[PDB]
Amino acid sequence: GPQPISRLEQCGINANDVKKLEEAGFHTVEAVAYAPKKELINIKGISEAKADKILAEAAKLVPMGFTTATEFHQRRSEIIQITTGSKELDKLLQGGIETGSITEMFGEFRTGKTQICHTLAVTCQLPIDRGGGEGKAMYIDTEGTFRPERLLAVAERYGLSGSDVLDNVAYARAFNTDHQTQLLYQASAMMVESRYALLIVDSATALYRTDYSGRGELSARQMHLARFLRMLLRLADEFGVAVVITNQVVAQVDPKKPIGGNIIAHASTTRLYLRKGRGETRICKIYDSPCLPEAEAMFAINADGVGDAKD
Amino acid sequence: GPQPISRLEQCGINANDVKKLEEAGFHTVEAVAYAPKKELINIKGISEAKADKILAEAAKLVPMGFTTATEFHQRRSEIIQITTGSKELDKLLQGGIETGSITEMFGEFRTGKTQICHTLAVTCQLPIDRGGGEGKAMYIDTEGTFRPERLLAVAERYGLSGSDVLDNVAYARAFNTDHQTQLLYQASAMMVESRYALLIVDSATALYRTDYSGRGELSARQMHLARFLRMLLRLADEFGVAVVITNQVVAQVDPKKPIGGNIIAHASTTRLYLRKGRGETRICKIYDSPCLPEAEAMFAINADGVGDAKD
Amino acid sequence: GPQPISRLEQCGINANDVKKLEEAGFHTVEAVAYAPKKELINIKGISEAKADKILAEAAKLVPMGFTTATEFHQRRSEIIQITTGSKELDKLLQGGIETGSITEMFGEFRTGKTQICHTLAVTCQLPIDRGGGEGKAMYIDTEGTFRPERLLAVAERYGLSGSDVLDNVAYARAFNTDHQTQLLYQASAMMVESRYALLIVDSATALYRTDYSGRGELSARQMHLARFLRMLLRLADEFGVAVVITNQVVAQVDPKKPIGGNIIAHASTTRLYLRKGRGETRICKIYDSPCLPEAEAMFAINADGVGDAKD
Amino acid sequence: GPQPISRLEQCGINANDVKKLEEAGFHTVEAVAYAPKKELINIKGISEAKADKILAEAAKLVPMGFTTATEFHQRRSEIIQITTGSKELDKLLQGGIETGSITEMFGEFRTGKTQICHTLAVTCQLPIDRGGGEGKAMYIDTEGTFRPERLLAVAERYGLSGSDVLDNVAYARAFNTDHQTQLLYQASAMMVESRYALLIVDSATALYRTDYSGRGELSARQMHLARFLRMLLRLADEFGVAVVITNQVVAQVDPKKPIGGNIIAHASTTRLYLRKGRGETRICKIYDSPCLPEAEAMFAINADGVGDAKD
Amino acid sequence: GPQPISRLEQCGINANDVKKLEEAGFHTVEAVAYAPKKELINIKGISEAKADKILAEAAKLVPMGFTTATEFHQRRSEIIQITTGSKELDKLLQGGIETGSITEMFGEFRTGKTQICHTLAVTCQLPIDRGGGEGKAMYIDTEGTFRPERLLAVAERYGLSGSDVLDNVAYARAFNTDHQTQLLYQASAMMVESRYALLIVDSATALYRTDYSGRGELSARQMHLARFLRMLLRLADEFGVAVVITNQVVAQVDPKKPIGGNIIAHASTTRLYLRKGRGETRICKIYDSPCLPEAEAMFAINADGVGDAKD
Amino acid sequence: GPQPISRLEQCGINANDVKKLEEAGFHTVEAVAYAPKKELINIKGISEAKADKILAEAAKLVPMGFTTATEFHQRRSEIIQITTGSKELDKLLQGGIETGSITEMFGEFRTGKTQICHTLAVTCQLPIDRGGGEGKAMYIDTEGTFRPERLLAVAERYGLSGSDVLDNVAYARAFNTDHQTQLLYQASAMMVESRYALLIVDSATALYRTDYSGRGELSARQMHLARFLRMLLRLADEFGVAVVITNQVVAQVDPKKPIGGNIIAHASTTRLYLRKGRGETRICKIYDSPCLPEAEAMFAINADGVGDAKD
DNA sequence: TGGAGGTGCATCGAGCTCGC
DNA sequence: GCGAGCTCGATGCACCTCCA
Ligand SMILES: Nc1ncnc2c1ncn2[C@@H]1O[C@H](COP(=O)(O)OP(=O)(O)OP(=O)(O)O)[C@@H](O)[C@H]1O
Ligand SMILES: Nc1ncnc2c1ncn2[C@@H]1O[C@H](COP(=O)(O)OP(=O)(O)OP(=O)(O)O)[C@@H](O)[C@H]1O
Ligand SMILES: Nc1ncnc2c1ncn2[C@@H]1O[C@H](COP(=O)(O)OP(=O)(O)OP(=O)(O)O)[C@@H](O)[C@H]1O
Ligand SMILES: Nc1ncnc2c1ncn2[C@@H]1O[C@H](COP(=O)(O)OP(=O)(O)OP(=O)(O)O)[C@@H](O)[C@H]1O
Ligand SMILES: [Ca+2]
Ligand SMILES: [Ca+2]
Ligand SMILES: [Ca+2]
Ligand SMILES: [Ca+2]
Ligand SMILES: [Ca+2]
Ligand SMILES: [Ca+2]
Ligand SMILES: [Ca+2]
Ligand SMILES: [Ca+2]
Ligand SMILES: [Ca+2]
Ligand SMILES: [Ca+2]
Ligand SMILES: [Ca+2]
Ligand SMILES: [Ca+2]
Repeated sequence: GPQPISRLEQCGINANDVKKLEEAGFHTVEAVAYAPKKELINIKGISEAKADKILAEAAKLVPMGFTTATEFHQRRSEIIQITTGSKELDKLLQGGIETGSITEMFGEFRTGKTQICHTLAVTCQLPIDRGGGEGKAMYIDTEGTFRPERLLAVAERYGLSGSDVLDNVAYARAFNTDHQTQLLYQASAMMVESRYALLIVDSATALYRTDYSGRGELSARQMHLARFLRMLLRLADEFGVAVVITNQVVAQVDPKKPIGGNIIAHASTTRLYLRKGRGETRICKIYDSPCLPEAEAMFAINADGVGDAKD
Repeated sequence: GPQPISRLEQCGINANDVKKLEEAGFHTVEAVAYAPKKELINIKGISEAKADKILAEAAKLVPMGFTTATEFHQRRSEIIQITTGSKELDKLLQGGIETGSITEMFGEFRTGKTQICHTLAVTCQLPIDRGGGEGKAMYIDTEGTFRPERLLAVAERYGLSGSDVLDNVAYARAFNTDHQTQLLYQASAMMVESRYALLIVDSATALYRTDYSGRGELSARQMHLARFLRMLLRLADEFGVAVVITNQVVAQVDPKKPIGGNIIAHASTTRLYLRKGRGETRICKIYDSPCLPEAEAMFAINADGVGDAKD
Repeated sequence: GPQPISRLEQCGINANDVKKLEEAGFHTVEAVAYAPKKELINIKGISEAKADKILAEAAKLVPMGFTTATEFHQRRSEIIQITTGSKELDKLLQGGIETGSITEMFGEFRTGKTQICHTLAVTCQLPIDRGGGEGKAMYIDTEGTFRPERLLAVAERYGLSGSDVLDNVAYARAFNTDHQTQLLYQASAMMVESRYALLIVDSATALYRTDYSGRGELSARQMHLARFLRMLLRLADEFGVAVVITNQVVAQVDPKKPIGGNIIAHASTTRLYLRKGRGETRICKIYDSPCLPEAEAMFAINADGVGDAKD
Repeated sequence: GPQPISRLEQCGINANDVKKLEEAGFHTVEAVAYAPKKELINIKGISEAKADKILAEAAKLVPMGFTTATEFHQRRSEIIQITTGSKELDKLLQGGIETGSITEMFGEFRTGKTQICHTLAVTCQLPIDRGGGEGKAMYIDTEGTFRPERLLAVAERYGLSGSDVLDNVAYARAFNTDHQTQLLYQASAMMVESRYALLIVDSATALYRTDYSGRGELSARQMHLARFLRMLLRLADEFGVAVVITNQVVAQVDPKKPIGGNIIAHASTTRLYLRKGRGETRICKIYDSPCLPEAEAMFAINADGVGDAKD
Repeated sequence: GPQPISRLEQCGINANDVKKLEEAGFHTVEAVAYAPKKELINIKGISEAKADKILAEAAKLVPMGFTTATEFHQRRSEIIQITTGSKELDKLLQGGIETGSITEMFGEFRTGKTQICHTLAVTCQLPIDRGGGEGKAMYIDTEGTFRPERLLAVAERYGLSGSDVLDNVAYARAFNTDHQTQLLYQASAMMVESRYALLIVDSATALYRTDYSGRGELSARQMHLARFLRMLLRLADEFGVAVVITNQVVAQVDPKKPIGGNIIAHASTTRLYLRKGRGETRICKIYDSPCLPEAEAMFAINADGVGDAKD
Repeated sequence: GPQPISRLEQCGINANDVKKLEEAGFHTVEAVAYAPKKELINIKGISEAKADKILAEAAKLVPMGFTTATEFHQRRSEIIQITTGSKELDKLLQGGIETGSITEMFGEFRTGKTQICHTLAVTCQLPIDRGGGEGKAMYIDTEGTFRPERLLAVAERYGLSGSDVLDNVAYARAFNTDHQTQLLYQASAMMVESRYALLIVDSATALYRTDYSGRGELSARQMHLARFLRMLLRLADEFGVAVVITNQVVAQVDPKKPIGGNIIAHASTTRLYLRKGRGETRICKIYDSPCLPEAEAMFAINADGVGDAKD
């Protein structure tokens, strides 16, 4: 997919400058074409004279102009949709989780956010014709609730070898919000060498709830969170992966809305509101989407991952 | 297990700065690697220049990058599971109370929350092959309901010398929520010198119900509680201990949910709902877990701690 | 026992600030050590700068850190247990009413709640070797059912001079729930000058049943009751007295549970359920306790207080 | 006895505010001292600032602190006990009906509840040395069964002038439960101008049996009844009158208990169970009391009120 | 006597609201003054704002406060007592059947309950000086045992024109318990236009014995019966009529008590127990009364109604 | 006479609901007007909303309000009285057996109860001017003692064609008490199509003596019997038939009273006590009646039914 | 530049004779 | 001249701030 940053050295850029770009987090020509002038001036060995030269060269390698809605409609027909393991959720999402966008799943506790992320971490490795993305999975966990035993159960359901499923899931544990963002720079490096199909941040806001406390730190909290969601969108456009983040809820005391404020509400393309039903059954509702009508669907958390209820 | 903070003085940090870290609550290199930039700037003799130097040095001592799910699945096979004294609860928990996570036990009065905490305080000292954790226990009591006589009864059941069992249980009585948190900083110091296997906070929310009263203080209450649960998670990752907190219930008037709100619901990895059965028998239900199916099991409070019912 | 608050003026606190503490209800160094930052900021002439200075000084006078369960087991062997006048209840309670905790006695009418409180008000003045507490008694009555003639009958049974027994029983009549709480601040002042062994609130919930009426006031009712039970626990830790509260019942229409809800159920360390037997005989059952098995015992209300049945 | 509310205008309260208190039912300084903050905020022209000022001023006029059981034992020796006309009932009650408390008389029909209330309405006017209370009587009838002809017969027995006996009995007929409570506010006004010794509510629960019907209204019924019994206790503490209420029975179908539930059982200090004997003779039994042993006594309904049986 | 409800429209109530009251069964100002807030909220076009306005206006038209027993003794001297046709029963009842109260007559079959009700239905039309009530009679029959031929025989005895006696007896046949109560609302309407002196319900409990069968319906039976007896008491206070109800007996198998339970025993002011003597002679006994001693009297059922025995 | 239930479909009721009423036993508008709300809720396809609509519509078709005793005296002059075949019994009953009421005939064996029922079954078919009812007869026999040969003998006495007399007597044999009641629902259906004048239940209590045995089943026995007698009264008001039931006797061992207890004694309007005289002559005595004096009369059982004795 | 759930209450209603 | 036991049903209640 994306073009390696080494193509800039052929097009008239010194390899010493390309090295300076890679240490700033740019491992692809697209990542440079998508960056403003500011993000290149901040690098040490890069001046404004080298910036326009770098951007001009990257601009003719990546198409960054106007195009017809007809052409864009053809490219969106080839977008992959990853099955959620539930036949009912796939009808609600009209195919499954969409790559190249940020999908947010929120709900109270035990609503299935970590279980959907575990099912997706396996179903993203299925062939395209089986509803997968035919790529690896990367799981950034911020709570310590990542259980490879759940992956092995989903892998048994689809007849995949559990040993190979675990080998194609990159796992990282974030311990603060700075580490959570620093993990994304390493994610860009890994998405260049091997093909990934899914990026999970579970949860994307849990650490923001305590690294920044009180209204006095509310602004800096939302600024840092907004930068985090921008690099996620960047990873989605750069590598065409599906970004699935998990969010937490808060009570309205004045009946539960997701945390993160307006930053995460605007940034998330699709938002899924998970609520508990009866027993193991749970209800997902389209809370926000550009193309999906507001509807509900009922799924279940079985011993083999997310699936459909028995009745 | 965890590496002492003194290893930073070898790696290029002034011992005067390490002293300043230890007075802020950092007694391990992991505790520094897991902390953001903010928590280090707040210390007096630490500037931003020393912060990145401190974090960079701690970052190469602790692995804080990506890894395969296969490697993580091997480390989770070595996790210890502490027996609850009941053969039925151990099947429900598929082994017992899991270290490195926060387990919440809630229920109405006399449901056995303090009795399970007393049984765990002894069974955490058993050898690994007997279902224990082979370490000391630390009991933070916020109600005054800690009874060493119950420990001696559990110790007689497992053939341990009651005099040595009491010597391996550190006990503290918290009197307010500020003291409850201040006790955790002393807990980190004690977990460095000797090996602990279990940390009990009974109850973790009782003092929040009255130190903060009314909706006008609801936000500050949940903020303080959220910070408390973060340092608990920190103690679990730093020292690999099992954190077992106890929670209280409230009636729904509109049939009893645990207090603490969404903060403690999201933070708790496993939640056990204890309800009363017949006589001395009581029923535990998996209320939340990443890997455990929602099921019930019946245990009993006998004269020798928590065990199985006679029938 | 407890250290007078005047010891803070020696340790570096201005006597004008100590005066401001005493008008807020703090008459002992322990009462200040046990209080959070919030309760000190609310006092007028106390700022945050004086708060940490006050708390730091009080923290080195009162041990508020960790200790071994062995040391705590020695201190609990010296705890006093006050005889209930009945040889059968003392076996059920394994000694009698325990000091330093809150014991709740509930039941329907005429079940003996006021009679046990009258027997305890005398037996708390016996020497330790006779089953007493060797201290005064304080009786907060909220119904007007305090009868010194019953004290004189219990005093004749134990050979005490009735004139001195009545002189060692402080009596107050509470008329509303605000007065009931305001009476506890005067109780702390009186527990400093002379040694008390027992504090009776009969009944602790009767006035809450009518000062707050309906579900619309249910929250404020339980908040006020919870604050009341916290200052009771404070009086028990500060002065090591036995707190014996009396509770009322309500019918389950859907066969009688105590009122007060989950607030008083969690707060009470020991709960005794009194029910009527035959004639003058009545049955007490351990309804909740950290160390006592659920069992029953039969006592009697004779002409000389609570005692054992004739058969 | 009680101090008029006009004493507050001398102590620093505006007479316009005192007027606002009197229209809320407060005609005595004691009635204000005994009221919580809530009952004063509900009055229109009273804010929280005026509330504490009103309560603080009333608090130094009425002793509302601790006292010795010795002092309380002296005040209870001066309590008046009103003769019931029967020499046998006076031995059972150890003197007669006690002022300052609520006495409940219940039984099936024709058991003598209305006849005892008629005898008491006359004997409460006797001099103290003859067993009376030396005050007027107030009779709140809720059934229409008040017969002044019975008062004239009791008056002839004690040699009192029947014309003056009827002049010292205030009579009111209540038609619903709201009217029954509204009558107590007028009772407080009348107890200030002239001295009363007895307040009769016959029957206190008859109208509750039909103004509130079914389990769906059971809660509101018991709430309203509980408020009624609180204002009765208030009238007993404020004016030191004897409150004698009459209650009805219900069959246990599963052998007759009084109606009203646990509300009236806890609130009543003394409960007398009247049952029919032979002919005109009837049996009273102490059903509940703080100081009276459970015993029985036989009385008779003669042509001159309640008296002793011929044999 | 009673004031028409139209007087409220003069005192500041909209005639549309008065119309809404009349369709709820309120045809008199007294009927509104005697009703609680609840009974007015249940009407459709009546809100709480209109309720207090309606009750306040009705409260100053009807005296509903305290009064002296002397004044009440004068009003009870003017109460009418209706002759029972028997000189012996009138001495037993000290005048006859008393208006403004509920008199219950019970006994086994053929004991004369329907015959006394037929004699009363005529004697209530006699002038006052002849022992009557000088008003019409209303006879609610629930058995079909109403015989105008018996009225004509009683009318011949007192020299009244039988054609006019039958014109002054309103007759209704009730077929179920709902119809029995619905008939009382029409009774209130008829008591406003013309003056009535007597209301007969024969029998008041016969239909309750079969519309509600078994213990499973016992509660609803007694609730419905209690509401019926309340509207009877209301008709007695509103219109000053004599309410004479008839009751049935049941055998004690463990020697015959009246049915209806404690509801009808408490509600009935006077209860007459009729038993069979010799031949046509029968014995009435005062079974319950506020002012009448328990005594017996012998009457007879002759060809001209209830009278005295020949010997 | 009675209006068919089909008139409700014209007045605004769905014919599907009318069908549901007819399967519950309601075949006439009167039967619905006479039923309470409860009896309509028990039907499946009938809700409370349809109940009031059904009852309101039936209420304006049947007059169910008050009326004058004069009007009721005219309707009772048109009541039919069926001759008993004996000139002496007709003078005792002042005309004969009265329609629209329940007449009970009891006595020991061979006293003529079954013979009077056979004579009535024929004389009820005579023209009105001959002392009959001009309608059919329905005979519910519970013993097997129905003999059409006795009807033919009575038919010969009155000159009726025996073949037509037997065609106008509907006969049913009841085998248990449930069947005895189930037969009455079919009786209501048959009374709608053709006009009946008499309903005989011989005997109404014989099967109750053995379907329910012992005191343990006494309550359920009397409940079932009471329901049976209510549907009989319903058939009498609905169709204006004469209900003649037969009862059995029991010895008083402590000289023979009828069985059935107080249920059948109250329910029966008229009770005839038959005793044996000399030879074929027997004596009937008015045992209970609203309008008939207690007197005796002598009749005879001849070869042609019940008649007068020869002397 | 959004953030944070809390808290139980209230009992009622009697019915049904049988067997020399 | 004396001994005999069994029977269940029902429901509705609201209010509470503060945060750099
Ligand atoms: N093997 C299993 N079989 C069935 N159900 C399971 C299994 N493992 C976990 N569950 C259930 O999955 C549910 C959802 O848990 P999950 O980890 O998805 O919660 P969550 O939404 O991430 O919550 P939180 O906010 O606490 O992190 C839990 O209720 C748990 O009982
Ligand atoms: N003058 C009198 N002489 C003797 N006995 C009388 C006299 N007046 C009333 N009694 C008796 O007093 C008894 C008790 O009646 P009372 O009014 O006290 O009943 P009660 O307990 O209030 O009943 P209820 O629940 O029906 O109101 C009755 O049995 C009545 O016969
Ligand atoms: N004209 C009359 N002359 C004499 N006695 C008569 C006359 N009419 C009726 N009686 C008698 O009146 C008595 C009482 O009958 P009544 O109708 O009053 O009974 P009851 O108490 O209502 O009975 P039940 O419970 O059956 O309805 C009967 O015994 C009857 O014989
Ligand atoms: N054809 C007849 N001629 C004369 N007498 C007859 C004739 N048939 C029957 N009897 C007499 O009629 C009398 C009454 O019998 P019946 O059937 O009426 O009794 P019963 O009261 O129903 O008795 P049981 O309680 O036994 O059923 C009997 O004594 C019988 O001898
Ligand atoms: Ca999770
Ligand atoms: Ca506990
Ligand atoms: Ca959780
Ligand atoms: Ca008490
Ligand atoms: Ca407790
Ligand atoms: Ca009475
Ligand atoms: Ca009481
Ligand atoms: Ca009758
Ligand atoms: Ca009565
Ligand atoms: Ca026979
Ligand atoms: Ca027969
Ligand atoms: Ca009858």
